[PDB]
Amino acid sequence: MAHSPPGHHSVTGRPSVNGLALAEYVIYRGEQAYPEYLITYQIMRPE
Amino acid sequence: GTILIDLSPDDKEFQSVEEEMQSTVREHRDGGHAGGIFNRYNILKIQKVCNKKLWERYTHRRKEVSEENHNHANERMLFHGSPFVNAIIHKGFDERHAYIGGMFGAGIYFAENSSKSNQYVYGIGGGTGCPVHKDRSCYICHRQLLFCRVTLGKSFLQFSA
Ligand SMILES: CN(C)c1ccc(-c2cc(=O)c3ccccc3o2)cc1
Ligand SMILES: [Zn+2]
Repeated sequence: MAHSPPGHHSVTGRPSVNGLALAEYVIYRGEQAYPEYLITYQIMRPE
Repeated sequence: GTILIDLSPDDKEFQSVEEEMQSTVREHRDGGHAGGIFNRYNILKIQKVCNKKLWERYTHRRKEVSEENHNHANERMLFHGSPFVNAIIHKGFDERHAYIGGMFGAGIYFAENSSKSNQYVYGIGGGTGCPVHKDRSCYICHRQLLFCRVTLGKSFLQFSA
């Protein structure tokens, strides 16, 4: 894995073109996330 | 040491997790190539992941980050989609779960949009889709996402397309 930028603990990818997109995030240490919920699902075919 | 506790659909915690799943679906610029064509999900199950060692590993690091950032962990709840969800819930996140070719470098990636994490359930770009039908837009096969507690601390802001 890479390192966080110096002086930072993560990176935030801010959308700059697609007005409707939410942010995405990157961490560089596995210990910085806990998998709290497992969600089992299907995608639904639009009508 | 992992146990999975099923949540009832009647449980407020089930309902708030489902609402975050459903309400953060968006359209994708690939027209559904990676993740499939859909506007909503059929939620089949929501389980709480309970592992004391992994939790303590998380809280230890969270405190370190917090102390480096004016007592602010900048903790979020975010989606992660991966072929390795079963390894993650048993052994935790580590470098094997990183997106080596990601646009922000080799790290572990999370999304506010559940539909963004859905694009990674079968691999990068959706891989070859579901194992049974080789369909990235399979409506039959059961998929899994993680909804994760993530410490951001001081986050480097990248403006990006
Ligand atoms: C190569 N492997 C193990 C993975 C696993 C998960 C992901 C993944 C999972 C995500 O949920 C995600 C969310 C926003 C942006 C990128 C994302 O990437 C990528 C590569
Ligand atoms: Zn299938």
